[PDB]
Amino acid sequence: MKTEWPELVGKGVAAAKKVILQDKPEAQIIVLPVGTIVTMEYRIDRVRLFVDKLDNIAQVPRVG
Repeated sequence: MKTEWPELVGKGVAAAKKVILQDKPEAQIIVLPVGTIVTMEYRIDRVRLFVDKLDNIAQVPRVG
C-alpha cells in the first residue's frame, strides 16, 4: 500500500486525481487550500489535496 504521492507536487487537481484513483480506486478525495488547519484523526479512506492559489498541489498528498 503506497500512501504518498510526492511526484504530484505542482500538478493540477484533475491530473492528480487521475493518478491517485489508479492507486486507490475508492479514495475519498478532498481539496483544501494549503495552510488550512486540520485535525489529527487518521482516515484510511481519505486523501487530502492541499492546493495553492494557482490550484496546483502544494504539499505531498498522503492517505489520512
